Amino acid sequence: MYQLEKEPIVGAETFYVDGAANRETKLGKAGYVTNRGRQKVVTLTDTTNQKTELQAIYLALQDSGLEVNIVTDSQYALGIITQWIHNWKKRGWKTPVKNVDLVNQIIEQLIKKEKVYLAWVPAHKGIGGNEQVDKLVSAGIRKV
Ligand SMILES: CC(=O)NCCc1ccc(O)c(-c2c(O)c(O)c3c(c2O)C(=O)c2c(cc(O)c(C(=O)O)c2C(=O)O)C3=O)c1
Ligand SMILES: [Mn+2]
Ligand SMILES: [Mn+2]
Ligand SMILES: [Zn+2]
Ligand SMILES: [Zn+2]
Repeated sequence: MYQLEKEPIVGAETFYVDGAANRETKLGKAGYVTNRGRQKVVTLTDTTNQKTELQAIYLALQDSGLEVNIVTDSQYALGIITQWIHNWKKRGWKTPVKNVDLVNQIIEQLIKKEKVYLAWVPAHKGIGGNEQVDKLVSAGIRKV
């Protein structure tokens, strides 16, 4: 179906995606910040922390060009997306019911692209891209 890049695409816009949700109210936020002066954040209800991370990747896919670099802190989101790509049309593959709909809409957007670089970085303190989208999605959701 597809195969992602092992290194980021030189020259392409980078999307620092992030998502945050509250367990008690199920309210959440998902968005991104880019290295070309672009940002977005959406408010979500009846969501989970894993659902907000996948939604942030979906927003970066629909708002980017044919070549996109995406930096997430989500090992689940990177894992469940990469495993879907590596195990399509294979024998021992079974789709997880956990967020089956949301991941399916991401794969449909992934195929429409020509070059996608998905990488995981740990959530860190600083002034970099992951730290800016961090404060945007956590505002009013969790204490940082
Ligand atoms: C970092 C820090 O001390 N202060 C900065 C503000 C602050 C305070 C507490 C936080 O918890 C975070 C915080 C984030 O903002 C955030 O976005 C994330 C995490 C965070 O912890 C994760 O932990 C985390 C995240 C994605 C993952 O996929 C995993 C996984 O896949 O396993 C984990 C994991 O926990 O394992 C993730 O996206 C941010
Ligand atoms: Mn995150
Ligand atoms: Mn974060
Ligand atoms: Zn191209
Ligand atoms: Zn950073």
